[PDB]
Amino acid sequence: EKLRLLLNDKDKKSFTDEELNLFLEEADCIYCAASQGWILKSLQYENTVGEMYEYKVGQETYKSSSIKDLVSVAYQNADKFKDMCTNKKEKGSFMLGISTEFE
Amino acid sequence: EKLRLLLNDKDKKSFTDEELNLFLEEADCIYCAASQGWILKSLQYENTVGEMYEYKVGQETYKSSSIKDLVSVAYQNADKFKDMCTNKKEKGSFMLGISTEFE
Amino acid sequence: EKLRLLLNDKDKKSFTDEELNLFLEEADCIYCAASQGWILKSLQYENTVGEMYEYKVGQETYKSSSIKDLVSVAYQNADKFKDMCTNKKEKGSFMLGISTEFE
Amino acid sequence: EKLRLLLNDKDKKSFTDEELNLFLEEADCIYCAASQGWILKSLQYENTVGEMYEYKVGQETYKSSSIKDLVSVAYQNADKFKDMCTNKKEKGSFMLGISTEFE
Amino acid sequence: EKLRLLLNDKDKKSFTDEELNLFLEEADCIYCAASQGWILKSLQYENTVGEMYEYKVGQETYKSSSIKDLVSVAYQNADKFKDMCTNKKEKGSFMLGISTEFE
Amino acid sequence: EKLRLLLNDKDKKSFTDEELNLFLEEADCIYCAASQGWILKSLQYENTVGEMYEYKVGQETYKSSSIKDLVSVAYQNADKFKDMCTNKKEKGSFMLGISTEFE
Amino acid sequence: EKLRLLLNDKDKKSFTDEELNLFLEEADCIYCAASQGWILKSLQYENTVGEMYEYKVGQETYKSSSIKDLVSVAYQNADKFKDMCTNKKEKGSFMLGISTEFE
Amino acid sequence: EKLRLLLNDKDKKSFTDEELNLFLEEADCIYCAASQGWILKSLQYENTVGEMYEYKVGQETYKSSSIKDLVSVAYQNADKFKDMCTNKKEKGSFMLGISTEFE
Amino acid sequence: INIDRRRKDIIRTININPTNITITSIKKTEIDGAFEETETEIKCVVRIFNEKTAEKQISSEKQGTFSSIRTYGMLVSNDVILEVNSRDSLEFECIYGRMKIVNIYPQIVKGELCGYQCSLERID
Amino acid sequence: INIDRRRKDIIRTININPTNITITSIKKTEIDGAFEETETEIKCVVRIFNEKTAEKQISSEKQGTFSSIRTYGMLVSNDVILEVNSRDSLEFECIYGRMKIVNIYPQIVKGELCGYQCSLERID
Repeated sequence: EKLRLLLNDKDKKSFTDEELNLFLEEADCIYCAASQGWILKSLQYENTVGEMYEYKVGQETYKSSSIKDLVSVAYQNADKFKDMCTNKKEKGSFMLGISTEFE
Repeated sequence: EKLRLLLNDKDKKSFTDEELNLFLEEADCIYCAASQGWILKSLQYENTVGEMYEYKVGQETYKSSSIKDLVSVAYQNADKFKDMCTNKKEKGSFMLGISTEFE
Repeated sequence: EKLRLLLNDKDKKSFTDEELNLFLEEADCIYCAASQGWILKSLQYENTVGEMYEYKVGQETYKSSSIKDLVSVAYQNADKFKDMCTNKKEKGSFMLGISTEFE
Repeated sequence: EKLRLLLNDKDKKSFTDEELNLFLEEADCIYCAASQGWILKSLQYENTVGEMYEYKVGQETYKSSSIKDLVSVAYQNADKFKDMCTNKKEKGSFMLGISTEFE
Repeated sequence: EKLRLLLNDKDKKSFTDEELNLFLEEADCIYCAASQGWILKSLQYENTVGEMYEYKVGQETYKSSSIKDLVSVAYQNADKFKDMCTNKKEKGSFMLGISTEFE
Repeated sequence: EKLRLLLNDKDKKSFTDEELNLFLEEADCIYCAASQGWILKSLQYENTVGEMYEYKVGQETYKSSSIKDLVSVAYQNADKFKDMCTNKKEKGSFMLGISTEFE
Repeated sequence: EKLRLLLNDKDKKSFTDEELNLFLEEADCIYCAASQGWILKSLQYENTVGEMYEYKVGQETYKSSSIKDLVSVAYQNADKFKDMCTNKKEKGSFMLGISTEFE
Repeated sequence: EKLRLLLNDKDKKSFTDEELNLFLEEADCIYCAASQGWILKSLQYENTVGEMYEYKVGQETYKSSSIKDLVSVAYQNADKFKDMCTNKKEKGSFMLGISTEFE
Repeated sequence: INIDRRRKDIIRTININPTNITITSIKKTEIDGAFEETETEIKCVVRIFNEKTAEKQISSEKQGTFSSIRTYGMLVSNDVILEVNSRDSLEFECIYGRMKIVNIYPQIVKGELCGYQCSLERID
Repeated sequence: INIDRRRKDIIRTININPTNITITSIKKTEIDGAFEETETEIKCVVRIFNEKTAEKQISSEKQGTFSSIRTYGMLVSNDVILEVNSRDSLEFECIYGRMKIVNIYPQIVKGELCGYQCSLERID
């Protein structure tokens, strides 16, 4: 199923069901939809990791990769999916005949 | 719906709906409006997170993403949406016939 | 309304409305005025961050991005608005006919 | 057995066989399927490791590899398998005869 | 008023209005005078901020922006105003007719 | 013996002899099989070091080289084995005669 | 007044009026004199900051920008004044007629 | 003795003396066998030194060279021996006579 | 620092690892030169964390025996006003021995309360 | 931090250098204003490590003599619930003098136990 394959190509339950259908409608090739969804997922990091990515309380210390690294990883996923779609639709070079009518 | 998809693209609950309608009216392509909205949302990080990127009080220590990183990521998102708009609107090369009347 | 849109573009409640009117008068295109206002806003960081951008008292510690960083971000905003104005007023290449009178 | 070899090229039990067979069907060359599966497994580091790459609790301190490093290594493995697929399918240059009928 | 706009371009309460009149007279274009005033204001950081960019006394610790960064930012502002002066006074290319008398 | 020599090349007692036979069948030249085995061995660093590469408990501290360094070393081994195979099968340039039948 | 204008172009309080007159008469253009005076002022940093630029006594700590940064800033001022003088005396390109006597 | 010189080229008991015979047999030039053996010795660092390059226990602290450094040095030694083999076997340029029979 | 930043940070940090806590307050009231104790019970959301590497003291005597350690801190939001004095106490029932709030650090921004950094004593 | 991350880390760290330990628990029960002690024996997998650079105290007197040191910590998984109070003790016999569990630090994630950080006292 295209929806299930797309939810395999991305994290399974971060997105609601209807926007997966929206992305499937927007692009017929599933990998283009995966790239779009990955960029949209990458937008999320401003909420969680943007406002706080490294905190220490008492002796408790926690560090997480900055927003730049995570969005870079998500963008890399998006670009890989886009290149995958291009290679899917790509076709090699061609030499063809040519002919014009004459009397 | 245009507005719901835009609020998905340009992250929700930072603008009220009237300026979103203005964004849609500015450009028919939704991704161009998304890029514009992403830039104008990037301008708002000076208030929402401020330049005070790290502070320690008592035993609390918090390190937020610096404003440069957040505005850079917002700009990158806007650039991605702009590139999506161009690729959607871009057509490939063309070879066409030419002819001039004579006598 | 042009003043409302400019106060949206140029971050609000730092310039009183008369200089905003001056900005709107200086250039017809609102984005050029926004770039100008952004540069003039970037000038303000002298007092806020040049005097002090990182201080610690007792166990209280506070860090803020240096003046160079914030003015760089504001300059990036100004340049984006300027490029937006240019793209708004830009037009593509042209091939036109030419003809000189002759006996 | 092709599935067993693919489960060696890509480590066990991050997926279930219901998609390993799908990847085998996707491309006849096992290495291409391995590259695809390696990218899809690279996607899973968002959950299995998470961004919280280092933390200290009590006297415990742990420094795991950042998610960017793990996805980079997975991408490198996928690239290696893709290059292996190409080299397996690659054929060297050729000089061949050409001839056109004539009377 | 030209003087008020210049004081907006180059912040108030530092210089007395006499040198502002001098800058206005030395260049009709206000942005040129703004660039000149910004350089001359950059010269004043050696007194207003001084070299002592960081100090700790008791439990107080203050880290001001270094003088090099401040003068660099002032120079950048002066350069921006100078480029504005050029672009305002700049004119595009021209192709014009040429003709010499002959018998 | 081919299996013992491969187990010498590819570091011993991490792969059972079944996949060693599989690699021997896959590639005629032993060094190509060694490169294959090294690339496949490099995947284990995910589990071994990716989830934890530097930890301190109490006064006990232990640091190990990150996953990136170890996978880089394994890749270097793989590339050396591959280049060794190519140089083994490499033959120098050639000048040969040419002759076409003619009446 | 040329002396007061030069003393505005320079930071004052470290040059008695005699050398100011010396600079004024050595170079007619005031900006060249300002550049010379700024270099001569830059020379002084070997005593104030070269001997000591960062010291801590007890809990009292004081850091100042190194001699290299300060002399760099002063050199930048000198170069800006010199370039200002050049642009003052600069004149655009010229196309002029040419004619030689003949009979 | 060839075996003794080779066991001088690689420090004794990282290999049993039997397989030195194999290394000698696979290449008559001793330095070629030395380079091969040095690569094979480089493979052994994962067991002899492991990844744990630094550790502290109690008051003991030991910082061994990382495995990447050791394998790099072993590779450099192998490259040096390979270059020695080539230079020993290399011969300079040549200009020779050419002649074809003719009637 | 803005008040909203501090509020968001405190609420987030509590929500990473919150525990519902039943604070019990015994406030001593001076009546005829002696104390009349009024017991009230208040509930709050709380995160508990180590702050000090201390050692468990023991105080056995003819009155009885109890051992207390000072390691654990505490971090609570603005939802309830707290106070600990000589005449006022706050305790709650953590599963691993009863906790007791020793000292309160009120986090204030521009004369406005936003949350209490707090310290505990795990009475065994 | 996810619970599985903490569980994997604790189990891995214990498995780098585990030791099988026979914890003996003597729990004092109040009976007629005195203690009746019930002895139970429980086994767990454990890693022992240094935590503090402390000095061996000595406490010789007419009751007897014994020397103890607080250097060693301890790290144990979730497999068994532990507790140490004034009325509850836990001991075990490492070959280099008897060990005694002084204080327990329960590592909790989102109100769920995952393992005990712990401190010891090597009673010679």
